[PDB]
Amino acid sequence: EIESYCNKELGPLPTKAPTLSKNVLDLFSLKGKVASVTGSSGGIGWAVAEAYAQAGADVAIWYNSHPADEKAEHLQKTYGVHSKAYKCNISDPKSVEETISQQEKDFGTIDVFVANAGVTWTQGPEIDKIISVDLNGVYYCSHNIGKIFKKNGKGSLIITSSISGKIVNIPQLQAPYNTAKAACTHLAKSLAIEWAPFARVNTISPGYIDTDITDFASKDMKAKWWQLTPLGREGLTQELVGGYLYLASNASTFTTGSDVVIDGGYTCP
Amino acid sequence: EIESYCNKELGPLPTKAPTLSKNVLDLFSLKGKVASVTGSSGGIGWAVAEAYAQAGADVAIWYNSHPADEKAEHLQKTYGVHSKAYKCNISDPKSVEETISQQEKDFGTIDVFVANAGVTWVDNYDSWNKIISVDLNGVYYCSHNIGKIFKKNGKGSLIITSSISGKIQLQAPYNTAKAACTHLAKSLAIEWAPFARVNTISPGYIDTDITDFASKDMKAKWWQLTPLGREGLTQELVGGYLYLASNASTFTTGSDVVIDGGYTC
Amino acid sequence: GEIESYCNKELGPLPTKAPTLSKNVLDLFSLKGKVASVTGSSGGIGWAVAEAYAQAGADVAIWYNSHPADEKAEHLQKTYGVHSKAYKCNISDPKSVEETISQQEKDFGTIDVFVANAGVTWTQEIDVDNYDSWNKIISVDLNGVYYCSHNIGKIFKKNGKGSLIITSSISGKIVQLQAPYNTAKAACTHLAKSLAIEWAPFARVNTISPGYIDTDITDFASKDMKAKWWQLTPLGREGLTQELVGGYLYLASNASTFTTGSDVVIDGGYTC
Amino acid sequence: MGEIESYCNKELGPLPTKAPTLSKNVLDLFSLKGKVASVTGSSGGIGWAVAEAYAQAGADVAIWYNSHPADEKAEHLQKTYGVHSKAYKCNISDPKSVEETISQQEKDFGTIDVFVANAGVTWTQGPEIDKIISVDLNGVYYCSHNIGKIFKKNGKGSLIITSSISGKIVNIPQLQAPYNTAKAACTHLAKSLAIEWAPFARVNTISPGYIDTDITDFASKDMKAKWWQLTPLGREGLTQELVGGYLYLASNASTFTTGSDVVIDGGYTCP
Repeated sequence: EIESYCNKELGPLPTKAPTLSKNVLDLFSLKGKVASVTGSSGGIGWAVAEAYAQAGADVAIWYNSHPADEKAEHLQKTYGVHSKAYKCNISDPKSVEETISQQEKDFGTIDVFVANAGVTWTQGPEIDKIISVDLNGVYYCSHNIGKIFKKNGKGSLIITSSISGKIVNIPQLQAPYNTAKAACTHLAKSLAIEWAPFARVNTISPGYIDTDITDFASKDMKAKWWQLTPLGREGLTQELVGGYLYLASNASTFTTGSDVVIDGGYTCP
Repeated sequence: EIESYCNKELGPLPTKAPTLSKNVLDLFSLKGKVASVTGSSGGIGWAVAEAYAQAGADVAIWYNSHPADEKAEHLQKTYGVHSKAYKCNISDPKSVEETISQQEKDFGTIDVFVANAGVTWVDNYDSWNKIISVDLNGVYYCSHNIGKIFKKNGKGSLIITSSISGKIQLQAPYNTAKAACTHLAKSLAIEWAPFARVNTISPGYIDTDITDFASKDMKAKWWQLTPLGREGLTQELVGGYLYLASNASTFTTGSDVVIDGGYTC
Repeated sequence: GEIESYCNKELGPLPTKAPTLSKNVLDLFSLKGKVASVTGSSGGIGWAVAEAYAQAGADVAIWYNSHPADEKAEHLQKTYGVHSKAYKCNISDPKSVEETISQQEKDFGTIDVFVANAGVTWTQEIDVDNYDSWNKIISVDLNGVYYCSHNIGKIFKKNGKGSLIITSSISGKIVQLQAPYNTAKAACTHLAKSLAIEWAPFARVNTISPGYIDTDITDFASKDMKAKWWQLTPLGREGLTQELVGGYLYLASNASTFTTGSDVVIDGGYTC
Repeated sequence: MGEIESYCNKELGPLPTKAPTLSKNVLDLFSLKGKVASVTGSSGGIGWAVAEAYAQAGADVAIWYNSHPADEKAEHLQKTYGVHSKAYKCNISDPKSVEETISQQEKDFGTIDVFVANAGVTWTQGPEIDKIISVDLNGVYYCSHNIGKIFKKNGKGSLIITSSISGKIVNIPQLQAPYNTAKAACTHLAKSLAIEWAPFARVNTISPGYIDTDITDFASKDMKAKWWQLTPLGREGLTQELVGGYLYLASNASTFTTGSDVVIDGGYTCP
């Protein structure tokens, strides 16, 4: 019998291909599935939550600062899906554990997880560049969600990352260049292999998107972006939402360990 | 007035964001759009061809020695879209120029193009030349003609499929042509940015026509190296092609979507 | 063999033998006793390397297509005291590549160093259409490099020795027709990494990547084009061929016996 | 047209800058006669081999040590090669020790023409261990900062920073991770220095692969066997296979070479 070089828990090989719909549009359906989206009281995370609701999923919403029950109640009126909001401090392991357990018990499972790590940046008494992904909350999130995925034998986990050309740090790897994307890719490629018997794991790397994350900058700094972006502009949040659905749905049942770049072309070797 | 640093045909910056439906599913619709898809008498090409038709697009399929007007008939009857199969020689640029010219006349426009030269289907000097002509020049020939239609319409999406032949001594030509294709696709994305997105699809070991020959002792060596523990199916590439072709991906260009079951990308 | 290799099981039982090298750093750069073949050495970069290897003490087979060059080889023989001969070849002709490289093996006995300069030589006149330019450029700058390597690899493998240098081109940073040029360069860089693996029991393979050099391949450029080159280069100027020559000696010689699959960039900081 | 100002560093003046004047004989390009080299970490493995190469190539040589006295190595260079050599005790982590050491080196030798920054290496020991090394870039930064002042005043210089290859897991203390982080930080220093020092000095990194030395006199046979297995050339390299590129970058063989990474890893870095 043929045994994996990557993970002997896959069993005798080959693992056997899923049964997909004959129709490509059905592949993108999240009807019947439960998504848990962090950072979904604004910016990317909200945009993704609403798309997932449009695709038929029940959506768990994460807030902390400003309550998001009206966003949850809006997903129900508008789309007739189940949605509840959860107050959680994403960097507290005990509440990330508490909150996932609460969502599983409330929805019955979690099929799709989007880890949107919260973002800071300094401000003293004074300003005139460097933003920070809280990778630790990603870690706590994936540790918890992985357990559920194993027990159910199915799961998609998307980690929001970044492009190399954006100076994005993690709190324990501060530098004047991007350190966060190597850290996310590592965390992603590692889980992809570990979780291979039961889940796919992937990253979305947005570029410069007109949203609460870069909407600290001035029109003069934003101008430096448009000049370097081959498409000549910033992205809209509605231009990431399709990729977050590609990765979460049965459209990507062979896609794991990957990074889909949505940056208007900014990467470019 | 903020001029661009990648390409100046963008004009005064920022370029405008396109109008997008506010619902996700509508973004993947090809209704009202026309796709042309090489190597679509079988394998990945045909899978992509059927998928685009299901998404609501008219589809022009391509073929070599294996006539496929019946495969066009099938799309037309099944999905209520216009379809026509074209015989072509991707290695000769005049046929590529002719075929794409035809397709624009018969269909009105081309909104979507998929070059599948690398995933379609005895002296080593001649072997090198043939692969390069097909897998590299064929891709470039298609590029030049479809860029005119894209440039003269202000809209377009181009997909280039990275070969997997060369994962299956004889590998150097296939992988060199793949390399050159990856570069050309990035250069085109910069150049067509005022009017077209350009991306590549990179499949892993797909169970389809181009892997039919491989020994079971061969295929077994793939299964243990790819983390998902198997080969892919054509029905697992199809969604990636819909994403790139459609309005779901209007802000993504110059990117490579890898679909390989984890074979460290 | 007990410890086998993942990259080339043709390496035999690991570790492979450490090479045996002079105790003096300066002796590592000597090409006495070895034979080098430099294509496109009628003039330009090809000539400068061809002459510098000769000062370094190596027999030099030089290449030409248009302007004959027996007079240049004689100059190498006359000035430096090394065997030198000039050969004619359409680098795009696989058949001509084979015989040309076969001939030099015969006249010289071996080839220790090879420098594929197709990307910096003007043999790649009025172009019919854009498809013709493309096919021309791919034929010289990619397929031509390939034919060379296939033939020198037989002799490299036969002899258990070899340094192959592929020169990355400069055209495409100039003045479009930049797409075939850069596309052919990209394919060469991948080719060179492939060869680095598969020839590892017997030879090294490396690329040299020059920036803007003041030489025959830029001898047409406007002052308007060249000024922007100066403006974006950290050193603030163009290069001289005498600033390329030391890196080619580095790769060709025993100075770099542990460097393969690498890219030596000589561009005044242009890429950052 | 008129005067043309650079878009990198405007201290270059109206472009183009004048090319240096070079010997027409390639073998003269690699000579260091008339030049002074200062090589840190040179009581040790790579450092010593580079120091000695530079002496063979004709250079006076300032060698650096902290724990193991190196007065005998300086004397060995003078006697063997006929060249001025002196040894300096300096803790490369003390920014003040570095400043005085390079000032003292300027006096004794008159100038410094070539500098090689070798960060000290550490690994982790403990009861539960029988794979990550880290290098202290601070010392590289202090040395880079002070040698720049000499290079600027004199209008010439060559600085080489020893870096690492991505496939070897090398950290710096402020960037711990399960993958190489020190190469990116070295490429970043070398790239910013090459731009800022453009009017007067060249700046490059050398990234060695797996070398048979004393930074790696701490690895079992079974670890080394896995490095052999993934290196195209099939072995560890020798320091004498490094010393070439260190001379290439130091000498006038590379006057057009700044901002670059010279990888000497027997092919270990590959797509």
